[PDB]
Amino acid sequence: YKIMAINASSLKFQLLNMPQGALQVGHRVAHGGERFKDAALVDTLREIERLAELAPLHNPVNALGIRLFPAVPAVAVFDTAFHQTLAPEAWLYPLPWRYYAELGIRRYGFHGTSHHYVSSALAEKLGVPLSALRVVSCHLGNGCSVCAIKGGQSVNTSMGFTPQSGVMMGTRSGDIDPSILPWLVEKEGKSAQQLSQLLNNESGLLGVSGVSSDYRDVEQAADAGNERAALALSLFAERIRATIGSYIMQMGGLDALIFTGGIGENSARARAAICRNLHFLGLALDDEKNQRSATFIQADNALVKVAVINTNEELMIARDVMRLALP
Amino acid sequence: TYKIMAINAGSSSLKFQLLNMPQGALLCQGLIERIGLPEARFTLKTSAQKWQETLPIADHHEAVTLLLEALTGRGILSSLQEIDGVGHRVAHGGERFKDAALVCDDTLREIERLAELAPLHNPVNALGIRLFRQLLPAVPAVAVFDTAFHQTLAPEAWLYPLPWRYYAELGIRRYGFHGTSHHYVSSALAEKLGVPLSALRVVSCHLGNGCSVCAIKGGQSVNTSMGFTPQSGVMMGTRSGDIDPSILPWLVEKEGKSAQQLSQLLNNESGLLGVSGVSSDYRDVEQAADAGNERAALALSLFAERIRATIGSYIMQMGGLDALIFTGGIGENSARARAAICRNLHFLGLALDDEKNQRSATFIQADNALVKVAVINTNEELMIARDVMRLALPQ
Ligand SMILES: Nc1ncnc2c1ncn2[C@@H]1O[C@H](COP(=O)(O)OP(=O)(O)NP(=O)(O)O)[C@@H](O)[C@H]1O
Ligand SMILES: Nc1ncnc2c1ncn2[C@@H]1O[C@H](COP(=O)(O)OP(=O)(O)NP(=O)(O)O)[C@@H](O)[C@H]1O
Ligand code: NA
Ligand code: NA
Ligand code: NA
Ligand code: NA
Ligand code: NA
Ligand code: NA
Ligand code: NA
Ligand code: NA
Ligand code: NA
Ligand code: NA
Ligand code: NA
Ligand code: NA
Ligand code: NA
Ligand code: NA
Repeated sequence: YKIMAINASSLKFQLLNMPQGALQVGHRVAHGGERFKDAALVDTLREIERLAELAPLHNPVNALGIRLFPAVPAVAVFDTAFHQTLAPEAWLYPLPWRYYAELGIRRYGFHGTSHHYVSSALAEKLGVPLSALRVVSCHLGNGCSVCAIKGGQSVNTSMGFTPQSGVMMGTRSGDIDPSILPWLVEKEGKSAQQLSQLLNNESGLLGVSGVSSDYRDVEQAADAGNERAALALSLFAERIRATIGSYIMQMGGLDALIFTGGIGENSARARAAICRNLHFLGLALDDEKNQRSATFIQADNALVKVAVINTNEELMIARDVMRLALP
Repeated sequence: TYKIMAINAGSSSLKFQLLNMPQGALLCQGLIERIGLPEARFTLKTSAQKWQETLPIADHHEAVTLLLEALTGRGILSSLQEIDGVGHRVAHGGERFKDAALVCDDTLREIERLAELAPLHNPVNALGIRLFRQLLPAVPAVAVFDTAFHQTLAPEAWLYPLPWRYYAELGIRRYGFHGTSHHYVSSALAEKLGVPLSALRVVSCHLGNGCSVCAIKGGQSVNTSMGFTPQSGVMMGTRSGDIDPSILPWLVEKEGKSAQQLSQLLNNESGLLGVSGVSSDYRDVEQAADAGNERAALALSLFAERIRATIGSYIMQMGGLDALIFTGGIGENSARARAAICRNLHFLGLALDDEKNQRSATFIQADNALVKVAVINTNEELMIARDVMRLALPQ
């Protein structure tokens, strides 16, 4: 009836009146590898901390948070689990096979909790089974990812081996020509970590704009005439548009596009730039609705629903300790 | 009727074609290979005959000399004056060259300046231009750049989301390659269709050992899959294409790969060869798969998905699609790959005609389809000769 959501130099918490969702136990785990295709009742501790081998600075913090927290069932909820329905063609990188079979390098995806939440939130609003829709959902925040949901399963998503890749984000470059990296090492003697910092901490909106990691900040610099900030927002939109384009291709069409996250739920600019000239899909926004961020913002003529859904990952975590620990 | 020669000088290669212009008739073609190395071979073919001689070819200066004396000694040319212009393929023109250039003194220094970015090719490409200008002083020469075609891309398409300094100080951006090929089949499509290219939204798929896809809208490249170097974009023969950049620091921090080994992992050990473990030739991977090799079959399916994904990006960029072009050794011949690539595109009115695709006909789309799907043999030497005759013989 009353469950709590833990997210471990930090310890976010939130207790909810379940199942009404009323309100600042289940445990957010950053990487479940391939072992956890779903949220797991908690031995589970020891294969959580083992996969720390691929989520070093997040996995053991979360699994020690599970230990600190008796007689209360705990469910571990893995940001990666939603994406374990991807086929090999979606998660195998064209590297030498041994890099996957002996080192576990493959696309994994993250934000799986939020994508799962908002996609079925969307289905409930339309009154149809999620499996009846072809959905692209964009979680757009400090981190950003796109996700393609078809027949109720995630079939692709933009973050790869680590949460650094995919679309452009606040400080993460997203995907870039990989051959840039051996060039940077041989021209600026960048160490493995400096490269890693370059990609994770000074790229994206921050590196392009020179102003800020924050969309709202960059958007003010660009309206006051800053050219690098204006370009930044443009490239931001384009990265996400190209990714959406891949996923529509993969699914053979599109029934609904979902925006969420700090930018997705609030930025009328981001959403209008991202949806520009898509009449060939039957997608168009309505200015008035887009502007007040109504739940559905598509034009009445439009064939593709466009939804602005606020993601609530603690409430989604709640609904899983209720399902696997007190059924 | 002019006699134009197209030249492509590799690090140890010297490919060449002699064309009768402006018809396009091929008089002779050939390759000098293993230059400097032992095993140096010279092959020369015309319509009728073929000549091949293993013999010591020291430097490129000696490859060019055997080429010129063979043209007269095989009765191909009556004299070397008969040659009206030489066009040279050049790997990387950076931002300086938006088009093919008549070879100046300035053109050649500007080309060696860009060696910074195409180190294994640009220096030797310029070597070819110099040797020919010495050995054929009277003949005009034109540089044709693999990037030039993509110089019509906008910032939001060639800027990588790195710190600005990385572009404004080290020139790191998407350049794109295969310009000459995409240019050529773009424009061939518009001829064979009787429409002007300004009127079409085209996606062009050069699928060979290297593979790239290119979005042409209103007559211009507006995006292309290869970025900073020809390693990136879709999956290829032994090139990985685009992967997660964070894999690279991981592998350096974990396996200790130098900058050079990362380049070889990405360029020579990945792709079709990396995934199938079989080979880098699409045909040999395909034989392996139909024999039951699951990795080979996986490799052919990943290859198709990576190309579908890029097409998807560019179709969205242009607001639709009017024609899809398949070229290169795989695009031109593999009805299977074209089929796997075009499946379930009813959302764009795109559908293939099986009988036409099996024959590799010129248009393979289905009868009720809204999108034209063309199978066009790329012909970069022809594209080069046309640029030589545009800029070196304006009459
Ligand atoms: N009203 C707004 N208008 C525009 N952008 C906004 C607005 N509010 C927040 N943002 C942006 O969205 C970000 C907040 O995203 P948020 O979803 O809270 O991130 P997060 O979930 O805490 N971290 P992550 O899970 O990695 O995305 C801010 O840093 C701003 O860039
Ligand atoms: N009949 C065929 N069916 C399928 N694949 C084929 C066929 N013939 C050739 N290929 C493939 O075509 C590939 C390369 O063709 P080609 O385009 O000539 O290479 P290339 O021009 O030397 N390098 P590049 O132009 O950069 O792609 C080979 O690696 C084969 O896998
Ligand atoms: Na679905
Ligand atoms: Na992403
Ligand atoms: Na990106
Ligand atoms: Na499809
Ligand atoms: Na050359
Ligand atoms: Na450009
Ligand atoms: Na270019
Ligand atoms: Na390219
Ligand atoms: Na070009
Ligand atoms: Na162009
Ligand atoms: Na490519
Ligand atoms: Na790739
Ligand atoms: Na568009
Ligand atoms: Na379809």
